[PDB]
Amino acid sequence: SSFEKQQIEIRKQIEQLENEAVAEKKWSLKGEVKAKDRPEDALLTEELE
Amino acid sequence: LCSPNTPFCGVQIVANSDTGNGFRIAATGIVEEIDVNIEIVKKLKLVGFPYKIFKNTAFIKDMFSSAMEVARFEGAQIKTVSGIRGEIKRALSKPEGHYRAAFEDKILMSDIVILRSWYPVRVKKFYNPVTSLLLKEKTEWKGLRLTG
Amino acid sequence: KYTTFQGSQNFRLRIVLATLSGKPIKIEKIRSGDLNPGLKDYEVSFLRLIESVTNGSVIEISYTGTTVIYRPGIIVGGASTHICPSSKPVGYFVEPMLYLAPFSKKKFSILFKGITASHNDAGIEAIKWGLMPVMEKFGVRECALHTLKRGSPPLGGGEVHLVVDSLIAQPITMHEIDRPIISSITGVAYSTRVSPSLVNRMIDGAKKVLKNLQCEVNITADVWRGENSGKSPGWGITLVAQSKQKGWSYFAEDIGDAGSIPEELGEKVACQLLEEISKSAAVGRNQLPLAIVYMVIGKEDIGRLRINKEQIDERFIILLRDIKKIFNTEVFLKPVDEADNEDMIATIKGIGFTNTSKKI
Amino acid sequence: EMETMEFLNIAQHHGMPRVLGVATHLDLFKSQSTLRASKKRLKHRFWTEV
Amino acid sequence: KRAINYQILKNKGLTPKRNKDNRNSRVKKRKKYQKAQKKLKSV
Amino acid sequence: RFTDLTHPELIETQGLQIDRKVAIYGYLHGTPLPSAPGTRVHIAGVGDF
Amino acid sequence: RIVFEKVPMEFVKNFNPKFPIVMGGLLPTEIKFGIVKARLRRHRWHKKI
Amino acid sequence: TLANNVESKLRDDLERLKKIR
Ligand SMILES: Nc1nc2c(ncn2[C@@H]2O[C@H](COP(=O)(O)OP(=O)(O)OP(=O)(O)O)[C@@H](O)[C@H]2O)c(=O)[nH]1
Repeated sequence: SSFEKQQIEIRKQIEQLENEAVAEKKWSLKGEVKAKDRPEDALLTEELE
Repeated sequence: LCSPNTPFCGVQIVANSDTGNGFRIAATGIVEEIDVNIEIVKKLKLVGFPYKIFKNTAFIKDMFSSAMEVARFEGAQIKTVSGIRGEIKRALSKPEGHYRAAFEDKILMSDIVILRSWYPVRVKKFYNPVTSLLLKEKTEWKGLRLTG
Repeated sequence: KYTTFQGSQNFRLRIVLATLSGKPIKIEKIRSGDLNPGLKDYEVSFLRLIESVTNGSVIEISYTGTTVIYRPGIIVGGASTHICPSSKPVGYFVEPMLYLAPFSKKKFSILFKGITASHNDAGIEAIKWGLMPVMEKFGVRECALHTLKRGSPPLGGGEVHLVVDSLIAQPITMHEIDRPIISSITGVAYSTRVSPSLVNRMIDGAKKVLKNLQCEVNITADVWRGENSGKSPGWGITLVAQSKQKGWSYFAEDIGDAGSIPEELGEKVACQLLEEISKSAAVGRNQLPLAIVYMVIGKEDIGRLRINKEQIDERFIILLRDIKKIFNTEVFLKPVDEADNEDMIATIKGIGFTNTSKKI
Repeated sequence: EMETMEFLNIAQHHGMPRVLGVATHLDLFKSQSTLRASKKRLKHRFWTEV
Repeated sequence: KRAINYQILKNKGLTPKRNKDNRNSRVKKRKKYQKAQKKLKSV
Repeated sequence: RFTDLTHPELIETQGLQIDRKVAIYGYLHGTPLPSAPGTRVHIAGVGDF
Repeated sequence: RIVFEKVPMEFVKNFNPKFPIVMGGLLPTEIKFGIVKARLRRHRWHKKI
Repeated sequence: TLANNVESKLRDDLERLKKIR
């Protein structure tokens, strides 16, 4: 059924979101970030104020 | 979306299996505005140390991996943990990432200077309507689980 | 999926109607058979203007340009500048904004640049004294059109600023079942880059037609000269019949071409204003489209408007049919109990539209 | 019970309808004194909600 | 059966922390008087 | 009351998984419902139709 | 009597008369999807933030 | 090898700066 297809899609999305939630945050979301911790020249690419 | 002033209530668990004993009503609130986009921002702090000090002037390291990063952040407002304010004056050619800074008062080697900055954040486009009536049991609907 | 329409007819109305409803629409077969098929330049610019004053809207125009897909977003307004192509005057672009401006998240502050008058589109004075007064009856308390510079065709160069401070949840429910007793006749005669003698001659011509009447005739003389007078010579007149009783206004307008006699245009416009009063019951034919649209988007209530049989023409029917296609609302007409005249009561049930864009 | 408290809170936020409290199983009480006291406590708590 | 807990039952909400002596006025006054005698011994 | 109007022939030819046509009887409340078809409504726990 | 097309089959099959079926009309803004800004507080009786 | 990677990083930064510009 179409409902079953939608349910499968939500299962895929929930798996992906669970993996994101357990996964360690990106470098920009540690609060204090050091030059060594982040990738080299990351700030140039990113937009910060 | 909805008209503003529309009240709503929130619940973290709807299935009977996870009801437990605590109260299930999690949040209450009023919709204030409806839009297509939002500009949530998060605080991001860059951390380094001084290694060479001349009264107000000092040289700092570990903020930036290359002088290129320094170039983007000249004139940036910085301060110590002690609260002494300052400025990113100029990137030193050698070594990469080292830069000169001036401060209102002399800093101690043990102190740590920090640059305050703001990082944009995005809202996750996740939509999972509750469809209990479509299920056989009609009382064990389960969606995205809590982080815990 | 999409409500479909054919041809370029009522483009501005259909797009505006879609924006208010929030219902996506498709317009197809736009000038398919013409040598230059598809979308015209000015009517492109209107789509740009619609995009500027809203957020989240998606507008697609086909590769051949004969088909358009519009998925409306929310009305947000803001401060912006629009450059109007010479093919159409500012009144072409201002007029649709009168529908949309009062229902925005933020105040409309749009600066229009281009020709300010034409033979076929609403003039500045038509908008200032002829159209917004209808909105003010519907609850738009604060609205103004500031004429910073006049631009006559073909070089134009005029500049007008539209400001609509009033933001309202929805139009009030109208109840007008009488013939407004129009008390005085006012108007503005204007000219650019020419001698004042023309403007005076026009007021003479209008006065000759209107001298036999039993009310005031006071026509303003607004002679524009110098830097702010635009780049081309031009001159026109707008005469407004005012009902101070319920603040209803009836207006006719026209502009002059090179070599035309100023007295004749004054005679014609005064004569045309006289036509409109005879053909009207509560609102003029040139004002009826705004009134009907506003009533459709009112509270879930019926507003009553008296309309003369002469107003029920080709344009009125196609307007109503477009309204039903988008909003499914049906305009009902009933005879008036009187026998002296033949007017009809237009009863329109509102849809309960509300301003959700505005923050609270 | 939770379902009673949970339901009232939902009603309060989503627009209060008329609420009428109906007490049952009062015959299970064995003393008239404790029955009256129990009625008093439930009524006052119910008065706080509605 | 999911019986109501103490917070739901008493519905005390948020209140400031109050010393136990406030529960009985007699004890509070006793302590105050003794403290007054001790302070008098200094005066 | 609840009733399914789907033709039994369609149920067997395509299978039970086919979407259905359903009729709902009841009393209307609140603001009047427009007579013309095509109105958007939401059925709790089912979706928008 | 209101007739709906394309209803999920599970609604017809897994139909319990005990559970109410509530149909609610939708205004134009209810149809649109987007970011919603709200003032929210944790419920006073909820244990955890 | 390392110099090539540095060159690639420089190209990526230049492209991003152009995209801002
Ligand atoms: N002694 C006593 N028994 C009661 C009282 N009210 C209900 N009961 C009993 O409680 C049982 C349940 O009664 P119901 O009418 O089925 O209540 P219900 O809400 O339908 O219960 P469920 O639908 O099964 O969840 C019955 O056996 C009743 O005799 C009361 O005041 N006193």
